[PDB]
Amino acid sequence: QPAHLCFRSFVEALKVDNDLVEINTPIDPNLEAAAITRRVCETNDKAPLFNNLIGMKNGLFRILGAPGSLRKSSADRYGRLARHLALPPTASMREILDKMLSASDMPPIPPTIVPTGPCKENSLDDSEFDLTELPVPLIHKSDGGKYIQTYGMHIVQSPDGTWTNWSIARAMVHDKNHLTGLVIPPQHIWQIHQMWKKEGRSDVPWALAFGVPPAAIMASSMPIPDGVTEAGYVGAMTGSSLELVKCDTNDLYVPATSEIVLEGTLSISETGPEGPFGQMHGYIFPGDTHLGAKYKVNRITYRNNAIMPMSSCGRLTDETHTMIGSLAAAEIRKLCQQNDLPITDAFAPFESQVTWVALRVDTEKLRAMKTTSEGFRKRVGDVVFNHKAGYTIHRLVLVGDDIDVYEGKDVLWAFSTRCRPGMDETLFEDVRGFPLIPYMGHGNGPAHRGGKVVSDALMPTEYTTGRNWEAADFNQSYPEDLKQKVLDNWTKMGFSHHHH
Amino acid sequence: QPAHLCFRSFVEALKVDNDLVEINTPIDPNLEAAAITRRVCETNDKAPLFNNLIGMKNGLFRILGAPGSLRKSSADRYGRLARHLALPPTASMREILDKMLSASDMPPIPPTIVPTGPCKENSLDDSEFDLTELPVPLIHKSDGGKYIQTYGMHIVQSPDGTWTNWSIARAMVHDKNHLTGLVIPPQHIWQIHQMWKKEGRSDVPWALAFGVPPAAIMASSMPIPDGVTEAGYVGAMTGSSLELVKCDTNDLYVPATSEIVLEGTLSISETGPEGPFGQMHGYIFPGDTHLGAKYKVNRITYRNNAIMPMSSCGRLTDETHTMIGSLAAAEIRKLCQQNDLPITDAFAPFESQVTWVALRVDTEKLRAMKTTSEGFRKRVGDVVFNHKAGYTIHRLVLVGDDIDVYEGKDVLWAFSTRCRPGMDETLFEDVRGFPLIPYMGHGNGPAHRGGKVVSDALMPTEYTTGRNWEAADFNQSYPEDLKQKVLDNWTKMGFSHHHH
Ligand SMILES: Cc1cc2c3c(c1C)C(C)(C)C[C@@H]([C@@H](F)Cc1ccccc1)N3c1c(nc(O)[nH]c1=O)N2C[C@H](O)[C@H](O)[C@H](O)COP(=O)(O)O
Ligand SMILES: Cc1cc2c3c(c1C)C(C)(C)C[C@@H]([C@@H](F)Cc1ccccc1)N3c1c(nc(O)[nH]c1=O)N2C[C@H](O)[C@H](O)[C@H](O)COP(=O)(O)O
Ligand SMILES: [K+]
Ligand SMILES: [K+]
Ligand SMILES: [K+]
Ligand SMILES: [K+]
Ligand SMILES: [Mn+2]
Ligand SMILES: [Mn+2]
Repeated sequence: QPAHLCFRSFVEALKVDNDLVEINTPIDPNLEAAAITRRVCETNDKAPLFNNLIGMKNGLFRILGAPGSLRKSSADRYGRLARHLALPPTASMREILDKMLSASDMPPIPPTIVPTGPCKENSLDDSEFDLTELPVPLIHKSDGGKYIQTYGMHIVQSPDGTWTNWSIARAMVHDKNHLTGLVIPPQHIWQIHQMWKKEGRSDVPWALAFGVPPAAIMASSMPIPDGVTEAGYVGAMTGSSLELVKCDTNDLYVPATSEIVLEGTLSISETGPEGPFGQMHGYIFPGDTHLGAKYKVNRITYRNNAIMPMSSCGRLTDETHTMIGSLAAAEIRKLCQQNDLPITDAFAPFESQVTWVALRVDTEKLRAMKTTSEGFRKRVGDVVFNHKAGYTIHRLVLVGDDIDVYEGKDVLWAFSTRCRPGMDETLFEDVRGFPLIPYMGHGNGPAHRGGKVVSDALMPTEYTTGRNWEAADFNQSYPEDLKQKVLDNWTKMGFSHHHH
Repeated sequence: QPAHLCFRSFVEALKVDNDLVEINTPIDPNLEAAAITRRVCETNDKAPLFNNLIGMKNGLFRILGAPGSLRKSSADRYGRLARHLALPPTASMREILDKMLSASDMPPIPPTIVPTGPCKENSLDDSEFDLTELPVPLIHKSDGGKYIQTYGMHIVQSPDGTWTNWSIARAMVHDKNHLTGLVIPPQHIWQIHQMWKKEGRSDVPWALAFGVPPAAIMASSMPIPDGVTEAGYVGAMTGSSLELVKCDTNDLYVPATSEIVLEGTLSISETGPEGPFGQMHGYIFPGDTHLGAKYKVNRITYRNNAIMPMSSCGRLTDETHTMIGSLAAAEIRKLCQQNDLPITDAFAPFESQVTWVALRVDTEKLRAMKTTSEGFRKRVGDVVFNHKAGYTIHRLVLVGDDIDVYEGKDVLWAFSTRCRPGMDETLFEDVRGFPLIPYMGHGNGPAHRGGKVVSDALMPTEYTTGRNWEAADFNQSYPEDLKQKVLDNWTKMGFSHHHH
């Protein structure tokens, strides 16, 4: 099976890439696995594969940390992500995001049902497993539970059967046969839950699949449109129909090569304590537990020698930055274009803790609109902040064509020098806010509303006659022939490789 | 002479430090010297000493570029600056700024007059020099003149004789015997100029000394208080009285070891074209010339084998960041403390193009004030933005004790996650603005007023009961004994020096 279609093959690919460290001595799931992974993420090291996890029994489970985190070199910085998608390991962010967007104007390729797969190699019924006895990690010392679910895919379907959603949402062990987790608006798992709660007749049939096809977990982390079944979008993106097997205890379908599958229900009535969790902005508020959604597990199926992927998330850089931010930015780029806005590129700078998105403007097109900053900021912010794709993002930074939005240094330069505080900004208080940001849910104002801004880092002539400056930098302040002479004599004179 | 007291000795020190590249083949002052220096500054390379400058005659002149720029290693990042001050080359920013502030509660040590010095080795009267014939650099391709003055010290004295100011302000060659330059409020050269213009009787006696004692050029770049003679402040800082010689054509006094001295007058009546200049925010606006102040040169004196220091300024990182921003931040720290504000540290993040200052708050003291964000932001911003030390700074970011304001990554983290846009900010429109920032002088609003903000990145409990989070990072989310085990087994397991 190809790496992008089979998690087990993806793990091989990381090895082959010299991007894996296999740890075969005993490692404790209580903090140690996550501490090693945290260190990896903070230093862009190789992904850790914990083959000897204290508490692993009967095949459950090994852990792969940092599956979507960064590599140290510039040349293959995003290689782990490229390996989710069959792209060369040197792919740029633009190329990765374009791949993730490509299925948006293709016909879906619906999945293919097969009779069995590796995820059926082992099973545990409802008298044989106990989720408190598995080697579930404690990821951060102050977490409110052991977070089994940081990189699996929840599968729920609308009551009418017409939409099956795949998404990542956190969940922790509640007791031997239940989880609690986040299920919050406007997320699709919440939207589908609401449909079942209005029908009122039953709990939501559910599955949670860990170690799914890498291309599937990327779509699971992306805000593709309402009503769009991720499996068909991934099929179109990859050019292949995904192979799914039916659950044993319900009629949902899971990837055939899933490492571990939980089958059960998401309650339409019950809740239980959930959180706190150290997360994507870099914080944990010890003791802030809240009621979350409650899942009942009826069955586990799993591969021989199953591997659980884990995100040890928090401060830079991990999956909560590389995937959540970048994939939201991709969708925002498309949304803006579909609303006739002259946006060429979008990215969530890591330096902003993926709370900003920088939008690169085609300023030739802007000039033809014959508009002003106030009007344009309002239009952009109305489009983005009124849409689910904009949910996580609290500051949009508009930049002209000279800025590479994938380079945070350049975004910061433009923001700091081209956007006058106050005058060049529009605040949005009557939009949905993202409560997870500390200044929202632990801040001075409403946790769920407002706190958003469009910051215009377009200069005045960019709306009228064109850019009227040159940068005071080596690139722009010296002629080509001089630059090349400098470069060619650099080591000669006495001063100081692309791969490294 | 010690390095901090004599520029010629400072140049030796850089060599000795393996922090100099001597270029002994011909280099063109038309762009080439500045392009090499620009490249140095963008890559934190060794400082260039151009010993064979095309157009050098009769000893005028060699060029040293990048005198106050950064070194590549973390361990001696600020070593060039430390070498201006007799500090170890590993000194921290806190230590450098503390040294620069130390004279603020010491008695001045006034300078000592000596009969001669190296700056008198050669002279050119007013029939022997022509400033258009010297190898003055063109620093950026679009500059409006050849900027002779990027790292010398202007010397002007109040009409009553009681205040002699030393400061850096740019100036370019106008004709054979005149310069034009910036002389703008609230700068001390402007304040003294105004005193002479109100008296109305004569032009301002002036000298411009290049290659002055390094400790003197640091004070020249710092906003020490109105009325304070820099020479006595430097004397106190260094513990020694500076040796000065009298000018030949006026009664001002210049450092004895100055490399090059211009003597003449700053007009109280005349102006001439000045600029544009590629500068500290990273821009040049080709063609934006304005009238500037006009200087007449009557005499040149200089050392044998004189060296002119040059700042090839623009995008990160050069003297306009390391010195202007850091030294302003130092003064702001002191100002805040003298106004009873609980500020421990201040720094202008390079990532903000030195347009922000981050202020670290002693939150124990804040808690005892029993105040609120709105009130505290207003108080801080009134103090800073109403003072000359705050002139260049358009955003103040308040952070708690966990943030190291000298680390831009941490400032950006705090700003992005702890300050709710709008609600947690106070805009200041009725304060002096810094017109050099593009969004000011080339922006949508008044060039000289407003555009300032205090952004409060203190969390709510920091005002009341104390920090209520822990970071989701390796440092804070794992116990000490576990962290140390991870570190001690890191290379063992398979993962990857302080000087490198
Ligand atoms: C890659 C990734 C994604 C998420 C999450 C995680 C990772 C590693 C973690 C490690 C489990 C952390 C959390 C976390 F990142 C939480 C969060 C909540 C809302 C929006 C964005 C982020 N998690 C997650 C969460 N979303 C929650 O609702 N709920 C969640 O708990 N997302 C983001 C989510 O997968 C995307 O927003 C996706 O678009 C959802 O799919 P949908 O468009 O089909 O609803
Ligand atoms: C280190 C340094 C400092 C400056 C300047 C430069 C350097 C390398 C350059 C390369 C010549 C560029 C320019 C430039 F940075 C301009 C500027 C203008 C106002 C405030 C801050 C910065 N320059 C300069 C300028 N000031 C102008 O007015 N006028 C100036 O032209 N400063 C900053 C200045 O030295 C400090 O603001 C200092 O506090 C002034 O001394 P004072 O407090 O005694 O008035
Ligand atoms: K999704
Ligand atoms: K703007
Ligand atoms: K000064
Ligand atoms: K705040
Ligand atoms: Mn969806
Ligand atoms: Mn002064």
